Amino acid sequence: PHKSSLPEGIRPCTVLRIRGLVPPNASRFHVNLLCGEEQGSDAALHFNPRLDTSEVVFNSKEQGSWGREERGPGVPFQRGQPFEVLIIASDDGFKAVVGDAQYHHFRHRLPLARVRLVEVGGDVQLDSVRIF
Amino acid sequence: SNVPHKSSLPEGIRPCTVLRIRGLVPPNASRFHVNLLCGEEQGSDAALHFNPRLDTSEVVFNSKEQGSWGREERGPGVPFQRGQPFEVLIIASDDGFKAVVGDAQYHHFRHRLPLARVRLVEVGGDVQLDSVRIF
Repeated sequence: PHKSSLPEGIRPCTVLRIRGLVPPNASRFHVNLLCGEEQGSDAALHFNPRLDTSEVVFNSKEQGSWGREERGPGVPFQRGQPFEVLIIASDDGFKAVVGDAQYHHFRHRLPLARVRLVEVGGDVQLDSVRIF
Repeated sequence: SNVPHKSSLPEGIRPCTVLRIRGLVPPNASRFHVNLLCGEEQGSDAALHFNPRLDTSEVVFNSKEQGSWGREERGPGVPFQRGQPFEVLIIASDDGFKAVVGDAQYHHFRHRLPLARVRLVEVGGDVQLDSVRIF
Protein backbone atom coordinates (compact mmCIF):
# COMPACT_ATOMS: atom_id res chain seq x y z
CA PRO A 1 0.00 0.00 0.00
CA HIS A 2 2.55 2.59 -1.15
CA LYS A 3 1.23 6.04 -2.10
CA SER A 4 3.21 8.77 -3.86
CA SER A 5 1.17 11.97 -4.01
CA LEU A 6 1.56 14.00 -7.22
CA PRO A 7 0.24 17.55 -6.82
CA GLU A 8 0.28 19.49 -10.10
CA GLY A 9 0.04 16.09 -11.85
CA ILE A 10 2.72 14.59 -14.09
CA ARG A 11 3.87 16.22 -17.29
CA PRO A 12 4.80 13.99 -20.24
CA CYS A 13 8.16 12.22 -20.32
CA THR A 14 7.73 11.14 -16.70
CA VAL A 15 9.59 7.94 -15.77
CA LEU A 16 8.38 5.64 -12.99
CA ARG A 17 11.09 3.30 -11.69
CA ILE A 18 9.68 0.44 -9.58
CA ARG A 19 12.15 -1.99 -8.03
CA GLY A 20 11.08 -4.90 -5.90
CA LEU A 21 10.91 -8.63 -5.24
CA VAL A 22 8.14 -11.04 -6.28
CA PRO A 23 7.27 -13.19 -3.20
CA PRO A 24 7.61 -16.98 -3.55
CA ASN A 25 3.85 -17.69 -3.53
CA ALA A 26 2.54 -14.30 -4.63
CA SER A 27 -0.80 -14.06 -6.42
CA ARG A 28 -0.83 -10.67 -8.17
CA PHE A 29 0.10 -7.05 -7.59
CA HIS A 30 -0.71 -3.69 -9.13
CA VAL A 31 0.53 -0.19 -9.88
CA ASN A 32 -2.22 2.41 -10.37
CA LEU A 33 -2.06 6.00 -11.59
CA LEU A 34 -5.08 7.49 -9.80
CA CYS A 35 -6.60 10.97 -9.75
CA GLY A 36 -6.96 11.25 -5.96
CA GLU A 37 -6.73 9.54 -2.59
CA GLU A 38 -10.50 8.99 -2.67
CA GLN A 39 -11.71 5.43 -3.20
CA GLY A 40 -13.70 5.86 -6.41
CA SER A 41 -11.00 8.02 -7.98
CA ASP A 42 -10.37 7.45 -11.68
CA ALA A 43 -7.47 5.19 -12.67
CA ALA A 44 -5.52 6.52 -15.64
CA LEU A 45 -3.46 3.31 -15.60
CA HIS A 46 -3.88 -0.08 -13.92
CA PHE A 47 -0.80 -2.28 -14.38
CA ASN A 48 -1.59 -5.67 -12.86
CA PRO A 49 0.90 -8.55 -13.02
CA ARG A 50 -1.02 -11.72 -12.12
CA LEU A 51 1.11 -14.79 -11.46
CA ASP A 52 -1.79 -17.05 -10.40
CA THR A 53 -3.28 -16.83 -13.91
CA SER A 54 0.09 -16.21 -15.63
CA GLU A 55 -0.85 -12.93 -17.30
CA VAL A 56 -0.29 -9.17 -17.04
CA VAL A 57 -3.44 -7.04 -17.28
CA PHE A 58 -3.58 -3.38 -18.28
CA ASN A 59 -6.77 -1.40 -17.73
CA SER A 60 -8.26 1.94 -16.72
CA LYS A 61 -11.09 2.89 -14.35
CA GLU A 62 -13.51 5.72 -15.11
CA GLN A 63 -16.62 6.70 -13.12
CA GLY A 64 -16.22 3.60 -10.96
CA SER A 65 -16.42 1.18 -13.91
CA TRP A 66 -13.49 -0.69 -15.44
CA GLY A 67 -12.66 -0.25 -19.11
CA ARG A 68 -11.60 -2.85 -21.63
CA GLU A 69 -8.68 -5.01 -20.53
CA GLU A 70 -5.47 -5.18 -22.54
CA ARG A 71 -2.90 -7.91 -22.04
CA GLY A 72 0.80 -8.22 -22.76
CA PRO A 73 2.78 -11.22 -24.04
CA GLY A 74 3.53 -13.60 -21.19
CA VAL A 75 4.70 -12.64 -17.72
CA PRO A 76 8.15 -11.05 -17.32
CA PHE A 77 7.87 -11.81 -13.60
CA GLN A 78 8.65 -14.92 -11.55
CA ARG A 79 7.81 -15.88 -7.98
CA GLY A 80 10.95 -15.43 -5.91
CA GLN A 81 12.67 -13.18 -8.46
CA PRO A 82 13.43 -9.44 -8.27
CA PHE A 83 12.21 -7.00 -10.89
CA GLU A 84 12.65 -3.47 -12.20
CA VAL A 85 9.82 -1.75 -14.09
CA LEU A 86 9.72 1.54 -15.97
CA ILE A 87 6.46 3.33 -16.70
CA ILE A 88 7.22 6.00 -19.30
CA ALA A 89 4.37 8.52 -19.52
CA SER A 90 4.51 9.86 -23.07
CA ASP A 91 2.09 11.78 -25.27
CA ASP A 92 0.88 8.62 -27.03
CA GLY A 93 0.45 6.51 -23.89
CA PHE A 94 2.30 4.55 -21.22
CA LYS A 95 5.37 2.50 -22.14
CA ALA A 96 5.78 -0.34 -19.65
CA VAL A 97 9.38 -1.62 -19.62
CA VAL A 98 10.30 -4.78 -17.71
CA GLY A 99 13.89 -5.85 -17.19
CA ASP A 100 15.71 -4.81 -20.36
CA ALA A 101 12.79 -4.82 -22.80
CA GLN A 102 9.62 -2.92 -23.52
CA TYR A 103 6.66 -5.12 -22.58
CA HIS A 104 3.54 -3.22 -23.68
CA HIS A 105 2.27 0.17 -24.84
CA PHE A 106 -1.00 1.31 -23.23
CA ARG A 107 -2.45 4.25 -25.16
CA HIS A 108 -4.08 7.07 -23.20
CA ARG A 109 -7.79 6.79 -22.36
CA LEU A 110 -8.00 9.49 -19.67
CA PRO A 111 -6.19 12.85 -19.79
CA LEU A 112 -2.63 12.40 -18.53
CA ALA A 113 -2.88 15.76 -16.75
CA ARG A 114 -5.46 14.23 -14.36
CA VAL A 115 -3.07 11.83 -12.57
CA ARG A 116 -2.66 12.91 -8.95
CA LEU A 117 -1.35 9.81 -7.15
CA VAL A 118 0.73 6.67 -7.75
CA GLU A 119 -0.26 3.60 -5.73
CA VAL A 120 1.58 0.27 -5.51
CA GLY A 121 -0.23 -2.64 -3.88
CA GLY A 122 -0.75 -6.38 -3.87
CA ASP A 123 1.55 -9.34 -3.29
CA VAL A 124 4.70 -7.35 -4.04
CA GLN A 125 7.75 -6.60 -1.90
CA LEU A 126 8.61 -3.03 -2.80
CA ASP A 127 12.28 -1.98 -2.82
CA SER A 128 12.13 1.49 -4.38
CA VAL A 129 9.72 3.80 -6.20
CA ARG A 130 11.26 6.78 -8.00
CA ILE A 131 9.62 9.38 -10.25
CA PHE A 132 11.85 11.27 -12.69
CA SER B 1 35.09 -2.98 -22.64
CA ASN B 2 32.49 -2.06 -25.26
CA VAL B 3 33.92 1.21 -26.59
CA PRO B 4 33.37 2.89 -28.87
CA HIS B 5 29.76 1.68 -28.67
CA LYS B 6 27.38 2.80 -31.35
CA SER B 7 23.60 2.50 -31.45
CA SER B 8 22.18 3.69 -34.77
CA LEU B 9 18.78 5.42 -34.57
CA PRO B 10 17.24 5.81 -38.02
CA GLU B 11 13.91 7.67 -37.94
CA GLY B 12 15.22 9.46 -34.81
CA ILE B 13 13.67 9.39 -31.34
CA ARG B 14 10.38 10.90 -30.38
CA PRO B 15 10.03 12.78 -27.13
CA CYS B 16 9.84 10.86 -23.85
CA THR B 17 12.58 8.52 -25.04
CA VAL B 18 14.59 6.96 -22.21
CA LEU B 19 18.29 6.14 -22.60
CA ARG B 20 19.60 3.63 -20.04
CA ILE B 21 23.40 3.38 -19.93
CA ARG B 22 24.91 0.97 -17.39
CA GLY B 23 28.57 0.26 -16.88
CA LEU B 24 31.70 0.24 -14.75
CA VAL B 25 34.16 3.11 -14.33
CA PRO B 26 37.58 1.37 -14.55
CA PRO B 27 40.03 1.80 -11.65
CA ASN B 28 42.22 4.42 -13.35
CA ALA B 29 39.65 6.09 -15.57
CA SER B 30 40.09 9.73 -16.55
CA ARG B 31 36.80 10.55 -18.31
CA PHE B 32 34.17 9.08 -20.62
CA HIS B 33 31.36 10.40 -22.77
CA VAL B 34 27.89 9.74 -24.15
CA ASN B 35 26.97 11.63 -27.32
CA LEU B 36 23.61 12.04 -29.02
CA LEU B 37 24.82 12.75 -32.56
CA CYS B 38 23.06 13.47 -35.84
CA GLY B 39 24.81 10.86 -37.99
CA GLU B 40 27.56 8.30 -38.38
CA GLU B 41 29.59 10.74 -40.51
CA GLN B 42 32.84 12.07 -39.08
CA GLY B 43 32.40 15.35 -37.23
CA SER B 44 28.63 14.99 -37.07
CA ASP B 45 26.79 17.56 -34.96
CA ALA B 46 26.29 16.62 -31.31
CA ALA B 47 22.86 17.31 -29.88
CA LEU B 48 24.25 16.17 -26.53
CA HIS B 49 27.76 15.68 -25.14
CA PHE B 50 27.60 14.15 -21.65
CA ASN B 51 31.14 14.09 -20.28
CA PRO B 52 31.93 12.70 -16.82
CA ARG B 53 35.51 13.65 -15.96
CA LEU B 54 37.00 11.74 -13.02
CA ASP B 55 40.48 13.27 -13.34
CA THR B 56 39.15 16.82 -12.85
CA SER B 57 36.08 15.80 -10.79
CA GLU B 58 33.46 17.44 -12.99
CA VAL B 59 30.64 16.52 -15.36
CA VAL B 60 30.41 18.64 -18.51
CA PHE B 61 27.37 18.99 -20.75
CA ASN B 62 27.76 20.62 -24.15
CA SER B 63 26.64 20.53 -27.77
CA LYS B 64 28.44 20.76 -31.11
CA GLU B 65 26.88 22.35 -34.19
CA GLN B 66 28.55 23.02 -37.56
CA GLY B 67 31.89 21.86 -36.17
CA SER B 68 31.87 24.37 -33.29
CA TRP B 69 31.24 23.53 -29.64
CA GLY B 70 28.68 25.45 -27.62
CA ARG B 71 29.00 26.79 -24.10
CA GLU B 72 29.67 24.19 -21.42
CA GLU B 73 27.21 23.52 -18.62
CA ARG B 74 28.14 21.66 -15.45
CA GLY B 75 26.22 19.52 -12.99
CA PRO B 76 26.60 19.34 -9.21
CA GLY B 77 29.61 17.19 -8.37
CA VAL B 78 30.51 13.85 -9.89
CA PRO B 79 28.00 11.03 -9.28
CA PHE B 80 30.66 8.60 -10.52
CA GLN B 81 33.60 6.91 -8.83
CA ARG B 82 36.57 4.92 -10.10
CA GLY B 83 35.97 1.24 -9.41
CA GLN B 84 32.20 1.55 -8.96
CA PRO B 85 29.40 0.66 -11.39
CA PHE B 86 26.81 3.21 -12.45
CA GLU B 87 23.43 3.59 -14.11
CA VAL B 88 22.44 6.71 -16.05
CA LEU B 89 19.11 7.67 -17.61
CA ILE B 90 18.92 10.32 -20.33
CA ILE B 91 15.25 11.20 -20.66
CA ALA B 92 14.69 12.99 -23.96
CA SER B 93 11.66 15.22 -23.32
CA ASP B 94 10.22 18.28 -25.04
CA ASP B 95 12.22 20.80 -22.99
CA GLY B 96 15.55 18.95 -23.02
CA PHE B 97 17.45 15.99 -21.61
CA LYS B 98 16.89 14.93 -18.00
CA ALA B 99 20.06 13.23 -16.79
CA VAL B 100 19.30 10.85 -13.91
CA VAL B 101 22.19 9.17 -12.08
CA GLY B 102 21.67 6.41 -9.55
CA ASP B 103 18.48 7.32 -7.70
CA ALA B 104 18.47 11.09 -8.25
CA GLN B 105 17.89 13.61 -11.00
CA TYR B 106 21.30 15.13 -11.70
CA HIS B 107 20.96 17.84 -14.36
CA HIS B 108 18.58 19.16 -17.02
CA PHE B 109 20.18 20.16 -20.33
CA ARG B 110 17.86 22.31 -22.42
CA HIS B 111 17.75 21.50 -26.11
CA ARG B 112 20.07 23.44 -28.40
CA LEU B 113 19.56 21.34 -31.54
CA PRO B 114 16.23 19.85 -32.66
CA LEU B 115 15.67 16.64 -30.73
CA ALA B 116 14.42 15.04 -33.97
CA ARG B 117 17.93 15.38 -35.43
CA VAL B 118 19.57 12.76 -33.19
CA ARG B 119 20.47 9.78 -35.36
CA LEU B 120 23.11 7.99 -33.28
CA VAL B 121 24.00 7.26 -29.65
CA GLU B 122 27.72 6.82 -28.99
CA VAL B 123 29.48 5.79 -25.77
CA GLY B 124 33.25 6.18 -25.54
CA GLY B 125 36.18 6.87 -23.26
CA ASP B 126 37.50 5.23 -20.13
CA VAL B 127 34.32 3.27 -19.41
CA GLN B 128 33.65 -0.48 -19.35
CA LEU B 129 30.13 -0.60 -20.75
CA ASP B 130 27.51 -3.06 -19.49
CA SER B 131 24.49 -2.10 -21.59
CA VAL B 132 22.90 0.67 -23.66
CA ARG B 133 19.11 0.40 -23.89
CA ILE B 134 16.73 2.78 -25.66
CA PHE B 135 13.04 2.86 -24.69
